[PDB]
This record gives sequence, structure tokens and C-alpha cells, in this order.
Amino acid sequence: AFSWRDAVVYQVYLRSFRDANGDGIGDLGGLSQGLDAIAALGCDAIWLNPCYASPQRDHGYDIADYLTIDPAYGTLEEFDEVVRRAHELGLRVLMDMVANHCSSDHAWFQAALAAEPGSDERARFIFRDGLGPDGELPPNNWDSVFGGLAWTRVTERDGRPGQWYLHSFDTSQPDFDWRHPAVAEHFENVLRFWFERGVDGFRIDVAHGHFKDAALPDHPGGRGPDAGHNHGMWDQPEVHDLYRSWRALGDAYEPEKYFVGEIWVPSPDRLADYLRPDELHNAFSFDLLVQPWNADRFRKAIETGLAVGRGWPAWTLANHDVHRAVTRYGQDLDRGLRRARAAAALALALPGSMYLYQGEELGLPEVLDLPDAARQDPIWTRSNGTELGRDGCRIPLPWTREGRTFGFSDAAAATTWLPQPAWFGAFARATQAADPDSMLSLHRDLLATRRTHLRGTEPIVWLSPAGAEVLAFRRGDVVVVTNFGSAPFTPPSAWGALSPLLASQTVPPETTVWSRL
Amino acid sequence: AFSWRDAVVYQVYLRSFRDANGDGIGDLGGLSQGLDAIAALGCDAIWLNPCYASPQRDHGYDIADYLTIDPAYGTLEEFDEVVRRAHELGLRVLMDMVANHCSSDHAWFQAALAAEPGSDERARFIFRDGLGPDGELPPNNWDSVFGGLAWTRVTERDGRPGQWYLHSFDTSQPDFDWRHPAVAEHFENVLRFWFERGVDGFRIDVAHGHFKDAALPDHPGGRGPDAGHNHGMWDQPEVHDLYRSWRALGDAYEPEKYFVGEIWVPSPDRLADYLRPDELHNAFSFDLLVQPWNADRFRKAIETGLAVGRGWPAWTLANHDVHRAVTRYGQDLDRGLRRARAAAALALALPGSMYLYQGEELGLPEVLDLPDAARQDPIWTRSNGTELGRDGCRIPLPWTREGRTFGFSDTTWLPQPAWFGAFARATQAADPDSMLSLHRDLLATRRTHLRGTEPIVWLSPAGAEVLAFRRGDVVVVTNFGSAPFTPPSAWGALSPLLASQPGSATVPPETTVWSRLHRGVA
Ligand SMILES: C[C@H]1O[C@H](O[C@H]2[C@H](O)[C@@H](O)[C@@H](O[C@H]3[C@H](O)[C@@H](O)[C@@H](O)O[C@@H]3CO)O[C@@H]2CO)[C@H](O)[C@@H](O)[C@@H]1N[C@H]1C=C(CO)[C@@H](O)[C@H](O)[C@H]1O
Ligand SMILES: C[C@H]1O[C@H](O[C@H]2[C@H](O)[C@@H](O)[C@@H](O[C@H]3[C@H](O)[C@@H](O)[C@@H](O)O[C@@H]3CO)O[C@@H]2CO)[C@H](O)[C@@H](O)[C@@H]1N[C@H]1C=C(CO)[C@@H](O)[C@H](O)[C@H]1O
Repeated sequence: AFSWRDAVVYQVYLRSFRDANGDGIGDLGGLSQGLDAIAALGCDAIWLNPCYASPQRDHGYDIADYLTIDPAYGTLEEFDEVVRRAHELGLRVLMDMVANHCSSDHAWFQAALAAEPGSDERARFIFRDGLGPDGELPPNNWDSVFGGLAWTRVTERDGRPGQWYLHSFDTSQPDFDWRHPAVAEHFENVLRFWFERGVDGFRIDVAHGHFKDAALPDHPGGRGPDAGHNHGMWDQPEVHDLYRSWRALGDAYEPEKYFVGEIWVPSPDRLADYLRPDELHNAFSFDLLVQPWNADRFRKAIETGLAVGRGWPAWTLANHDVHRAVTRYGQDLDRGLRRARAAAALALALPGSMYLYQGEELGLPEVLDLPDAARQDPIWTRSNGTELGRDGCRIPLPWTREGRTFGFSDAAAATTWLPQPAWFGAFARATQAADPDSMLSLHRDLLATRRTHLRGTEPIVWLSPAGAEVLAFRRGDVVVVTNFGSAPFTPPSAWGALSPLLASQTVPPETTVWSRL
Repeated sequence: AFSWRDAVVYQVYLRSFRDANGDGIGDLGGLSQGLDAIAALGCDAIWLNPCYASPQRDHGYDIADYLTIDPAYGTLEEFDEVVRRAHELGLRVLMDMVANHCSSDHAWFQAALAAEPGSDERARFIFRDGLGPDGELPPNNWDSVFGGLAWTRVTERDGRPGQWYLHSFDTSQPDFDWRHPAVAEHFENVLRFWFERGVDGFRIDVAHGHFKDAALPDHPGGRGPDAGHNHGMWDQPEVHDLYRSWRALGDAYEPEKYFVGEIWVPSPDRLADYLRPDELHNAFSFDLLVQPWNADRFRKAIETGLAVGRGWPAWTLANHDVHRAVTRYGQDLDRGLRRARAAAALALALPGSMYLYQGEELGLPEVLDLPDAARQDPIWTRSNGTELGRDGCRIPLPWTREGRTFGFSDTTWLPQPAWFGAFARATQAADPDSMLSLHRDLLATRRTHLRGTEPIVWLSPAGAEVLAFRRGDVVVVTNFGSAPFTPPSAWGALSPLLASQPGSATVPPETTVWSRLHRGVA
């Protein structure tokens, strides 16, 4: 019996999952072809990255129409077949809600640009006069998350430069004014539209966004990484009224809809407010995702996640915004794989839910050596090449050792929207499926054993002392040990007699073992 | 008795005709279910687009094995039953010969890739070292017909980028070296294999292909559509020795086998050499197909076709590579339908044979609005999304008004528009004024009154937008213009047989009328 509390969710980055028509862009027809593989892995749900009409300047997170599928991804009819088939395989379906900003191509923003200062069209966004004698300075000192000014100046009807608009991310992603009532009205309709098609819930992009301080005050810390968190730009009290309204909307359905927030705030007190019983069901536990390979750092991040997350956090070790775990833990392919295997086996034993990013079950490394001309992330161009960006974790997946695109399609290599390295076939899904010791087989074994032997009602009971290189805990009749160090480890007899259930490779170095007690 | 001279051939694009097993792909069981309808319409033969084993990167024209049926379409024994049933209905069967190139999945090409430079395996294809200091430039400046370079570089077994191979069409369609003796031997066997199963003849794909100039010279005209005809890439003298060989094989059967070439050459004089008595029986009269709706242009194309075809050319107004007639002539449904009805009625009165592309008898338009994710034609990707391609004339046919796929199945490999149900065959069959009923009436009347060898006799001039001729006692007038046309008394008293529009002597605008002389009236 399905429970969001314990769900294992497969994150589908549709552009790079599977390409059914051979134009190099992953699509809904390709996801249909691969749903069997996701269900056979043992997942409970899928989360689709944004597949709405988008000019792709931020690869789907710049949305030009929230009620339509992008034609490069398919049709509404193909979408409905994805949902029907996913449901038939026992999978729930989460879509991505991107309501902090839209594409500059969106009809509302085209209207704002064509209207005059102070118009209702501009009042749905954040337009301000510039500073300086000719308005040539930005209205405040905020940085775009992607680098540069968070403001872009527009041209007015008489052809002169005029007001600026705010964009927390790319220049082509203007931020909504969430104090304008039409904004909330539009997005309640977006929720109801997709829920009517059987979508089971939403992952909320930039859940710490939407509302800014009404004064848009300068960040007193300056610009750049050492300025610290910009308290006026994020995480405002009004956002909890928003999430109370969305939760009430989703709770009208049977079963109730599900919301998981993408929240990046420094304070655990601020994070916990998003998780009150009448707001969001969960939020990603990012503390663990950002830790290096270190027993003390892992345990502290786990303790932090359990204490705010009311006992059942949404764990994740990778997503479409960060380097793949094999690369993060390699500091070396052999070392990164061993640690990624142990980390996957540890996180899938934690109480709560787990989000698996496509390709992590294959142990793919990050592709850091892309040619300059191949990169497409706005971070790459906005930083003048000083920040690589995220393309290395978005490479089209290998499905078979054979084929010019390794089974991502039947097409030529030059079609794929990002290039696959010639060695990607070494990580092919079909190869790993035939190998019981593969990363794919480890994930299959983990999900089967987790379902058989663990219950979400069993909390962690720590067995190891704080500070040790060996992390150990009990849940119910299962004992989990992760040896982060270089020395083998014999569990002490006081923990009880142990019978092994699985292992990511005595507890050998850099290995996770599940045992029955 | 049947004659190839005036056969009406139904072109079956199998993937989009009818789906009998519910996977969204047309198949042989679906064709079997529709043979009765083709014969009832009034056709004398079918031509099947390629249905051999193929990965479908060019939807059957990239063949992986020439002695097979693709498993998605059925088995060899199901094909045999289709041929028997077609023959039992009086239909002859043409298959598609695709001998300029094969799929890169073909065993010979897999063997070529696995072998070394200079091997016999590569000698059956056209592998060359690249130009430039590191071989990074293609061996010459030729274009693929679908867009981009006509060459693809391979990786050699030591991992270095190495030789390039030539492909006139997609990268996955390597061209044979027709100077290698094993190629001719292979295709003589292909002919005998299918002829032994009762196939009556072949439509020859890229009949201006096969042989290239042996030096593979750069095209001095450059690249792209303004470069002009690439004389070194096509239409070489050795291709006529090839067709003399195939015709000599076909002439030993009783009745002799039939060859119709798909020939695209810049000059109609160049077409004639392919039609000499020891070569191909016919070639599509593409000059008429490319003309806009205009009386002068149509007449000149018909005169040219009759001359090249020795009086009995193979007419066609559409196929699986061009926009459907309703769209070409409308380019606007009502005007396109009116003109397509008038054009079908004119073309079916010309001396010779006629090829009807499936769906043109329903008056289907081109489906130009497909989403990017639905496009499958290699032209789409190879043009970087700048050329639409051919998928819009390959949409699965509507059979019934009802049903999620309009009776094509019971998702389709290409999506049908919501409005396709308006064109359903069963709806048109019950409507005497439908495009389908017009084709049925045209074919019945053609068989009764245009069954002889009477040539065209052009009638006297009467204005710029009128085309008119007589064959024996049958008079045909097509009014291309916007005004009604009253024929002159000098042509004689005319009794109407049929018209492309539903009681006067005047020919209404954009209409073709067939009439008879000497009926004792007025
Ligand atoms: C794209 C993303 O930007 C913001 O989030 C954070 C970045 O994802 C991280 O790079 C973060 O840095 C931490 C590292 O991840 C971690 O490994 C460690 O080194 O600590 C770092 C601390 O500097 O920095 C950003 C904030 O701290 C933003 O909050 C988040 O919402 C964004 N993700 C979504 C937003 C957009 C715009 O629609 C999309 O482009 C993304 O794909 C979404 O997933
Ligand atoms: C697919 C087809 O390509 C070749 O023929 C095409 C010409 O190369 C094009 O230029 C175009 O001709 C047009 C003229 O440019 C224009 O001035 C006007 O006269 O209209 C013409 C027709 O629209 O279109 C031609 C037809 O598409 C090639 O010569 C021909 O053999 C090709 N057809 C077969 C070949 C293959 C490859 O095996 C298949 O993909 C096709 O389905 C076959 O039918």
C-alpha cells in the first residue's frame, strides 16, 4: 500500500532520458518506452522536470505557457498516456511547479513590455525605475543566482531606455509580483488543470521564493559569495499563506495531492515553517547532499534532516543541479563508485522518502570535459566561462552498449542535444541489468530489501558514538553500518548477533552493510 | 484483358494503410483487409512501398535484408497470401527495388565497418580517405539529398577517426559500389527471389542512381539548391547496361515482368534513354506532377510526357515524397479539393497508366502542423528543423468516422489530426458526390469508354485557361479559370459522361468534363 512517507521517487530529466523520434531531444514517447525500467528498478513514483512550452533558455525552467506541453516533448495526448501507464505500473506522478518566474516569452510578460510604467501589466511583475541621473544604475544591488545583475533594463515606447525588471535567475526569467492577485489566481488554475489529468502532486521549484521584502532593500552584505544570504530576496512570511492555500487546494482530492519543496535557506527554524501540518508535506534534505565523504559530516546532516523533517525527510544525493555522486565522492572512478555505492545503500536505509536522479542508479560520473561550444547552461555564458554549469549531469543516458547514441535513440551521435562521451556505453543500463554486482543491481536489491525488511514506522536508533569513522544504527530488526574509513570493522557483540542482508560491495572499508538482528 | 499500357496502380504505403494487429503500424494483415476496397475502387495493380527488414530510419528505404519481410509487417508466408489474394482479385503486384544503397544495419555494411581500409568488404561500398592534413574534410563536396554532407567518417579499430563512406541519402544509407561485381550478383538474386513468389514487377527507386562517375569529382556548381544538377553523382552511362540486364531477365518470364523507374533528371531528353526498348518499360511523368494549376503549364507537361513515353506514359499527381494534391493546388481546402478533383479527372483521361497514391482518392490534405516530437523523416533532423519533410503525406488513413484512430487500428506511428474523421473512407463511400465516388466513377467510365489505343487529338484554341482534347469519340475539357466556359460549336455536339463537379453545356470554373460525340442529340 503506497505511502508518500516512504516513497522512492525517480527523477526524470525528460530531455536526456529517452528520444523516441531520433531528433536528439528526449521526449514523452521515450519516457513511455522507459517506464517499465523505472518500475522494474523498484521505484514508487516519478518526478518530471518541466516539460511545458519553453524556449529552453534555462531548459524548461523558463516557461512560456503553463497549460501546454512543449512540442519538442510531445502532445497532451502523449502526456496522458505517460500518466496512465505510470499509474498502471503502480507509479505516482509529480510535476514541477515553477511559479517564482516565467519566461520572457510568456504572453503576460510580452504584455508588460508593451505597456507603460505603472500599468497593470507591469504590476504582475517587478518593474522599477533605475537609479542615477539617467536611470542607468539598477534599482538595487541584488545578484542573479546565475551571475551578474538581478535586473535588466527595457526599452520604452519612445525608444529610450527605461525601467528595469527583476529576475532572480536568467534575464529571460522575469519574477512575478506575488502581491498581485492575478498571479495567485493563475497558479491555482495551473494546479487544478494538471491535477485534473491525474497528476499526483508537485515538486515546488524555488520554494523559498515567490515573495520578496516589499521594500526590495539593498543586500547590506554586498554582492557575491561572501555577501551571505540575501534576507530581503527570499523566504518571506507571505509565502506560508501561499502554501496554506495550495495545501488546502490539494487536500480536496482523494487521495490528497502531495507537495515537496525545493528549499534553500540557511536556518533550520525557517525551513521548519514550510513543513507545518497545513503547508508542505516535505522538502529535500539538502544538508546530506552537500557533504563530502566523511562519517561525522554525514551523521550530523542525517540528524539535522530528521530533526526538522519531523522524522520522515525527503532524502536525495543528487539532482539536475549538482555534480553526480560518483564525481563528488571521487574527491578517481574506482573510489567514486565504491563510495557512491555505499552512500546509496546508506540513504536508502534512512526513514522517509528517497529521490533518485536518473543515471545515478548507473553510477554515471559527471562529464566535466565538454567542449566550450557544446555547453548550454546559462551559468556557463553568464559567468564568462568561469563557472562550468550543470550540463555534465544532463548528458543523454546510455541504455545499450551498442548504437550510435547508446540506445538513447536509434539516431546518429551528432543529433543528441548534448554530446555523449565515447565511453558512455560502458555504463549502459542493459549491461548492468545482466550483472548482479552492478550499480543498477545494487539499487534493485536495495529497493527490494527496503520494502521487505524496513517500515517507515521504525525510527533510527543510533549505535555508533558521535565522531567515529563507522556510522551504525538500528531500525526495527535491521542494523545498518557504513564504514567510512580505511580499516575493516567488526561490529561489537553488544549490538546483537547479525546476519547479513546486503552490502554495497566484518564491514570492509568504504562499505555499507545491512544485517538482520 | 489486363495491360500495363493503361493499368491504374494503387500505391500502398504499407505503414500507413491499415493496422490489423493494433500496434499503431500498418501491416500486411491490414492490406489484406483492404484489397477488396482497392479492387472495388477500380484499380488494376498495387505497388507496395518497401516492406523488407529495415530499422525504418528512412521508413523502409534503408533495407537491412532484401530477402525478408520486416517482422512488424508480417511474415514471408503472410506476404505470399497477400500476393495470392491480390492476384485472385485481378491485381498485379509491384515491389520496390532500392538498389542504390542499403541500411547501415545490412550484414555487408556491418562487415565493412569491422574490416580494414582497402578490404573487399569496404570495396562493395564507397570508402575514401578524407582531405585536409588530418583527413577531417570530406573526400569531395557532395551534398546528401536530405541535407548536409554526402559522407560520414568512421572510427577505425585503433580508435582513430579514419575513412569516410558515401551516402546519397541518410548517413544510415551507405551507397553501394556498383562497379564491384558482387553488387550486381546480389540484386539479380533479389529479382529472381521475389519473381519466384509471383511478384509482377518492380518500381525502381532512384533509377538515375547506382553508378557515379568513377573519379567522384567535386561538383563545380557548389552546394545547395542553386548549385544545379550534380552530373558526377547521377545518371551515368553504365546504369543503362544495368537496366538492359534486368530487362533481359524480366523478359524471360510469361508474361514478362514490368519495370517502372523513379527518375529525376534535369532534361526530358535524358529520360528517354531509360525507356529504350531494351530497358525500362516506363518512368513516372514527374513534369506534370510539379506543375502549378495552370492550363498552359499542364498542356506543355502533357505534351512532353506523351513524347518521352512513346504515347503511353506513367502519370502520377502525388506520392509519398511530395505534398498531397489538395494542398499543392489549394495552398484553402475548398479550392484545393475543386482543383484536385478536376486534376484527377483530367489525368485519368490521358493515354497511358496512372499511379494513385493512397489517400488521394479521399482528397486528403497534407498535415503540415505536426509537433516537433512527432516528426520522423530524416529530412527534419538533417535540415536542423528548417525543412518540414514528408511525414505530412504519410499520416495513417481514415477508414471510419468513429474510433480513436478512425478505423485505421482498433498510438499510431504518426498522429492523425482530429479532423481526419471528416475524410473517412466509409463516409465517402455513402456519398455520391465524394472524392472517393468521383474516383470510382472515373475508373469505371475509363474502363468502358477509354479502353482503347486512341491517341490525344488536341482541340482548337478557345482561350488561355482552357485545355481540351478528344480521344476517339470522347471529348475532355478542363476549365482552369475562374469564369464559366462555353465550348464552341466547332467541336461538335457533346453529351456529358461525367464531370468533376455535379445540367448545362457550359463547363463550370475549375472543372473537368468528359463528354461523347455522335450520340444523336441536338
Ligand atoms: C539552480 C539552483 O540555484 C539555487 O540553489 C543553489 C545551487 O543549486 C547550489 O549550487 C548552491 O550551492 C551549494 C552546493 O550545491 C553544495 O554542493 C555546496 O557546495 O554548498 C553550496 C553553497 O554555495 O547554491 C545555490 C543556493 O545556495 C536556488 O536556490 C535553487 O532554487 C536553484 N534550483 C532550481 C532553480 C532554477 C530556476 O528556475 C533552475 O535553474 C534549477 O534547475 C532548479 O532546480
Ligand atoms: C526523396 C527523393 O529525393 C530526390 O528527389 C527530389 C529532388 O532531389 C528534390 O529537388 C525535389 O524535386 C523538386 C524540385 O527541386 C523542384 O524544382 C520541383 O520540380 O519539384 C520537385 C518535386 O517536389 O523533390 C524530389 C522528390 O522528393 C531523389 O531524386 C528521389 O529519388 C527520392 N525519392 C526516393 C529516394 C529515397 C531514398 O531511398 C526515399 O527516401 C524516397 O522515399 C524514394 O521515393
